[PDB]
Amino acid sequence: NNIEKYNQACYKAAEARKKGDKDWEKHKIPFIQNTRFTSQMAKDILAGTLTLEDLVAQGICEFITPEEAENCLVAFSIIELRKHKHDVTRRFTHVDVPQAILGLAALVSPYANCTQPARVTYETDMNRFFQFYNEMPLVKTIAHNYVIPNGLNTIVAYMIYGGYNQEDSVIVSQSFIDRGGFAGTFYREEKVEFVPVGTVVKKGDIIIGKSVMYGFDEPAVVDAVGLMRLRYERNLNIGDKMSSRSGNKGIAALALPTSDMPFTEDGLQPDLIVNPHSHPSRMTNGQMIETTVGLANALQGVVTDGTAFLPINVQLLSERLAQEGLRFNGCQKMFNGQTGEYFDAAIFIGPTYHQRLQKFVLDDRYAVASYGPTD
Amino acid sequence: RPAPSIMRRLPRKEGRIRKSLLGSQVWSISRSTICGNSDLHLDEVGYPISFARTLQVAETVQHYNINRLMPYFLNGKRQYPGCSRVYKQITQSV
Amino acid sequence: MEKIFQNVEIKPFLIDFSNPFIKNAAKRLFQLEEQLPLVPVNVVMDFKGISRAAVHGLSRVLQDEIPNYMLDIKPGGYKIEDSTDLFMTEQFIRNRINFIPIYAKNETLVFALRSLNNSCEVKTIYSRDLIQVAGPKLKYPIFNPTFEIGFLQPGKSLIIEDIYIKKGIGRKHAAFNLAVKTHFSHLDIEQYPTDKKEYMALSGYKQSSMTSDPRHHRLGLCFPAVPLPHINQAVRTYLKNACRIIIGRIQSIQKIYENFEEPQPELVLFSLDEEKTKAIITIKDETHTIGNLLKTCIYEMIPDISFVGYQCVPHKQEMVLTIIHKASQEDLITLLEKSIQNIIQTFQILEKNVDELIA
Amino acid sequence: TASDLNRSMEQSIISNLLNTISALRTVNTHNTTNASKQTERADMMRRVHASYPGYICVAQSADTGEK
Amino acid sequence: MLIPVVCFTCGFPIGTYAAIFDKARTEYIKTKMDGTLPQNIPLDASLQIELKDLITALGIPMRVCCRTHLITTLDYRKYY
Amino acid sequence: LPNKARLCGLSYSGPVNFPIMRGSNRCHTHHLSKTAKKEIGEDPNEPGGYFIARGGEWVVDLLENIRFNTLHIHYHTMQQGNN
Amino acid sequence: LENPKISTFQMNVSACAWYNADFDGDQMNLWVPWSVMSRVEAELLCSVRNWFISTKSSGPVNGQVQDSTVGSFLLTRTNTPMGKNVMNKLHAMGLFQTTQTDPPCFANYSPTDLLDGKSVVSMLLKQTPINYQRAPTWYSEVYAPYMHYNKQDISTQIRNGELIEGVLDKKAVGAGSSGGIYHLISRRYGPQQALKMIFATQQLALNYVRNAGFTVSTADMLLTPEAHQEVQEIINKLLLESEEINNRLLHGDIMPPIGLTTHDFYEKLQLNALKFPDRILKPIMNSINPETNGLFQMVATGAKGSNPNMIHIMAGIGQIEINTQRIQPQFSFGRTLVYYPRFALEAQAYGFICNSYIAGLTSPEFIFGEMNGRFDLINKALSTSST
Ligand SMILES: [Mg+2]
Ligand SMILES: [Zn+2]
Repeated sequence: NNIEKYNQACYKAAEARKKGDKDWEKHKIPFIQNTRFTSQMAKDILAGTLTLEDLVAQGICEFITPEEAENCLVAFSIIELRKHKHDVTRRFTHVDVPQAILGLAALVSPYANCTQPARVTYETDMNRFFQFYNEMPLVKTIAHNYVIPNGLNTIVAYMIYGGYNQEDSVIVSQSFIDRGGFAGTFYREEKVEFVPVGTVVKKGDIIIGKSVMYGFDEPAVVDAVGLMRLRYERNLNIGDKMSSRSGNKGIAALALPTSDMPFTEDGLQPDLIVNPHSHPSRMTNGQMIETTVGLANALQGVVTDGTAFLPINVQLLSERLAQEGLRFNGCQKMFNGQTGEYFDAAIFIGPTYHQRLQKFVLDDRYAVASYGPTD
Repeated sequence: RPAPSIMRRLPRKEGRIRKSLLGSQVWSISRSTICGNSDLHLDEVGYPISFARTLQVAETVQHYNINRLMPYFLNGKRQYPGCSRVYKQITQSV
Repeated sequence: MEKIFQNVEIKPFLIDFSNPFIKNAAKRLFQLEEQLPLVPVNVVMDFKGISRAAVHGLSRVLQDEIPNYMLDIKPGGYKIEDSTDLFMTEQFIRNRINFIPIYAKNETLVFALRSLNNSCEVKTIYSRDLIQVAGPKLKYPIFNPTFEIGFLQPGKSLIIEDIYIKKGIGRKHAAFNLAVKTHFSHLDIEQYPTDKKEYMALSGYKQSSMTSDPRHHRLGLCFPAVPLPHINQAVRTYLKNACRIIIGRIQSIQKIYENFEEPQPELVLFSLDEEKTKAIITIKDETHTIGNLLKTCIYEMIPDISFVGYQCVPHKQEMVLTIIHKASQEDLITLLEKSIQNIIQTFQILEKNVDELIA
Repeated sequence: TASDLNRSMEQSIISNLLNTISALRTVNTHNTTNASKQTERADMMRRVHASYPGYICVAQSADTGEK
Repeated sequence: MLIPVVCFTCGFPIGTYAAIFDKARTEYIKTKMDGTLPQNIPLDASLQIELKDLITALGIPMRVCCRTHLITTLDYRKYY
Repeated sequence: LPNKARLCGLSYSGPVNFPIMRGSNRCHTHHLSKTAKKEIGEDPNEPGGYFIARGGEWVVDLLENIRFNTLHIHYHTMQQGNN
Repeated sequence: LENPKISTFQMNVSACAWYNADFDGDQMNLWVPWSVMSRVEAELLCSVRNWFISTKSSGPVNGQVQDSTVGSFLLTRTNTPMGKNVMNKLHAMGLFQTTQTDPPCFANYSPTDLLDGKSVVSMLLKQTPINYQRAPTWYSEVYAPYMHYNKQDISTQIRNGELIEGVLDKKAVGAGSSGGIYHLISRRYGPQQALKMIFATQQLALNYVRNAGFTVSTADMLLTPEAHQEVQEIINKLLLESEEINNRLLHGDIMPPIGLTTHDFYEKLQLNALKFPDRILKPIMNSINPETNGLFQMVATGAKGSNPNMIHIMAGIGQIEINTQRIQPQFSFGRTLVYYPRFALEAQAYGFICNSYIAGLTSPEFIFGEMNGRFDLINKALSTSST
């Protein structure tokens, strides 16, 4: 800021008050606090010309530790710094980008500030999954410039369909599973401690390794002979757990053929059917905003940015939907795939990024029968 | 640390009394994830076929039982419903 | 006279080569400057004087439950060798090959994929790389040559020797799906303007779904692959075949019905109340197509029916149709037999109407 | 050159991309868990402290790590 | 690892046009960004270019799912 | 090479005139390139930073500790006895 | 489940009340008795029918939840946006085609006849005639000023098994609803009949929703610009009151009562000043349409959510309170966060959020919300551990 000039003019104005000038105000000057960051420099950073080291080299930036933080008054965003540009009551030492208060794991979720992870309550190649198909989210955050996204934009319908999606359950479509959605190979090798490579390793069989017994109960295949690698062709199974970027973990409770899934008057049908009762208490409004934005993004064939703390106006997004040709609220006319009758209410359906959590049903199921090893 | 004691086995949550006598590991039991199913009554549970094949129910052959139990015996382990073992009363062997 | 299938419209999805970028890419990647041998076809059909159940059942059959063909690798076809690429696993390639749409007339065709990469760069293997090892020579392609089967890292290879033509129904496996829904509406019922924001949260129809009984429908289905020279003939066969499938299933139910008075595992009819007669029909592996269709005909044939309904529980893999009526067992069967005949005539009329229009 | 050290060292050591990044960027307070005294009001520290903003991510882990 | 042979949601054969679409999209983005024409334009800016008309030219209908899977899907060849 | 240690189950420990964290200046992978890492047998996108031993990968997490040369005046008393 | 693909235990959602379970990855143990004595004991003694009435509280344990509650309300709803809530004979029959019960006789209804949801619910309830009269969760004095209530919906009355009027709601069919219809069915005909009636009513509700589709949209959480102006005016009024108290403190006009220090009295006074006027509900109800708003219907039927939830989503979060107190300064001697001066009088510095979840919180508001959430989670964990 220019407080030294502000103060100096302040003294001069007061002296004129003692005098008969009566124009003391002319000496007073407005206070000014403004960062030296410039729109041009921001462009250079994206172009790669200007780096942080160069920013620190000039007086634009400097590092502040939690100790030195106690000597700093920071404007939470450029909006606040501008709002108090001429305010002498509140002088800021630094200005920060509001996204800085989140890590990559949190920054993955779009429109995070529109949700509270607080109500999202969570407290209390070996074994590695390789998923064939991954796609960039329609509403990407900044985090996806540094991590390769995993998951798929799955058309999700927020509706009550037979009651198989209650209590955080999900109704997947069998065709979506068959086509390769969330499908991959599960790898597990004996490692320390033969058989032909590519051999069906059934339960209770002998696989000599350098470990003959095999009792996993799920057929495997000899991938290699650190040797004796077994690979499983793992698809999406009833009981597998999927979750949206904003928490919202759900278990696949039912799979339906393409003929039984609901469809819109335009032929669009969902991959997932999420129960609307998941939203109210958990308040993942970011999921709804992502769906609304993604509808327009898909229709226009663009990928927009949904990083948290960026300015958001839901009314304008709905108006964008209306311009694109859909309804203002984004709902469509849907038909019951089983009876072919239209729902009396429009159904909110659109893309929503989903990923499968690495906890598989077949891994933890178990059954035993009245005999076996004993202590 | 290397203190194997007769009396050290009794106390604590992992001791004899609390882990062995009060509570026990058991056979003929299954564990799995749960899911919703609107077509199952309140007092019903949907059981996978493979688990129904692993776990068994013991029936004592008798004059009233024989006809109903014959299909299970004939199916064996080839087609569900079937069976896994039979205990002969004369030979006292399974 | 009074064609149930009144108006049809066939509109293939074509590549617009006026666009410079599409034209440049196609001419460079595949030396392609014209429409592909096989193209998707969107068929919009209008039906009049037919129940919604029949039209939706036809749509369901065309989507799946209609026998279709796919390319599958026989066990042991995927040859595991030293040069085999690690990324191009058998599951991935199997999925890709399975879900390629094909239009095959002869099932005794076998294809092989022998691709080797010697260049330093990564090589992409397209569907044109598939070759016909066995079977009668193909006068016309059965699939487009533009699909990306995969890519081989430099110095790697991929050999698959037994790629035969499998048969099935889309319901059991998605690779056998035949039709893609594109439109479904009832021209009988009026509609609100749904841009007004007073009806924005409604379906748009002016009649509640629980009272409306539409009889004039427009149905739109898209078929993935169809030979460009013979679009019209292919649509005839597809539409005709679905009618045949529905007629066959209904005729099996009719066989069960007529075989009453003789022990039948499926049909279980017993008189209750001395005036009513229940009739439960359980058919394994039947779907909503026949259950919904069978409910509608009986309801139309017996307006004063005590009760009729069905339940295709997803975890039972069977269809149970329940019928209760005030009549003797013999009289009830005659009414039900008559109801079945009405569908068969309706779909027989529908089948002939196809030949009149699609031509 | 002594090789017996390697055994103890690797024993001490043992003692997708989002997962890899989160695991490495994680800051484990194990010394404090040892002082938890059987979780005797130990959770009190899992709270968000006013010093965290800008240094320690303030959003919840969401079961991505340990229970 | 590649654009799916068929749309995951419909089964519509978007895989027929996948390679042509990829090449055409690359050319289209290059033409639009020629105003600057570095070696590599920022990804954020690149993805904001509308591809609706480009996709329509190929023949894919105006289906939300098909276009979603066509544009969003990652190509394992580029990332490597 | 790091993959050989992983694939063969051998520890990546260096000669003691000690496990070497991958991506370290002590490891051979230092200053390597994406094309080379693929040729050697590594994933180009992996940032290293974890120890290879016992056939399984191990990564040491950051550990926080009380500051040093600072007087931490803890008012906490002893619960066992108010001594 | 003879389908080889299914590999999970499956139970009716209404059964989760017994086990306190949710389909979020929870696992359960199952063992089949194989000895005659054990089988007899299991079937005659440990049947879940016995656990219908809680031993702890003597009230019901099971009932309709989520989709079943909403569908019961919709089915029994007297008027729909299309018009009167009626269905033809075909759909009335189709409602009962999965209840696994002896279907009722429709021989007296022509195909063109129109039946209301109350009629079909009564048809189902004649198996277990009960008497019941109570106000539903739908009718709330909180909403009465700002919305129109149909006379036939405000009061629920079941007479000898016939639903004379009103809407079945969480108050009537909800899980754990003492005096609900299932409670009376169990008390008069046995716990086993109660479970069967729960299943049948759930099937009716789901079958109805099969046609009267139900959804929640993003536009259901959007305030009309006039409502946004009203909310901003209310927030500004609260801030003005807070600033008046701040001026009082500045001039030293704050006189604490006996027993409270000036600081505690000031904190209590500011906390009371910063509280939503209960008129904040007016702009919310003005913008939303009760007949077709999914979120509002879910909240009002008791199926899920609460009024504070809607207020936070649409109007504004308000004052964050931890241990019934504002954000005590902990960043530094006087500071609460790095973004505020040492001795700040503004309410924004002590945990007042003027934004709404739909509007999007700023960084400090987000930090305060997360502080509150972490507090809640910590309390839950410590409570269970101590118990
Ligand atoms: Mg749970
Ligand atoms: Zn599609």
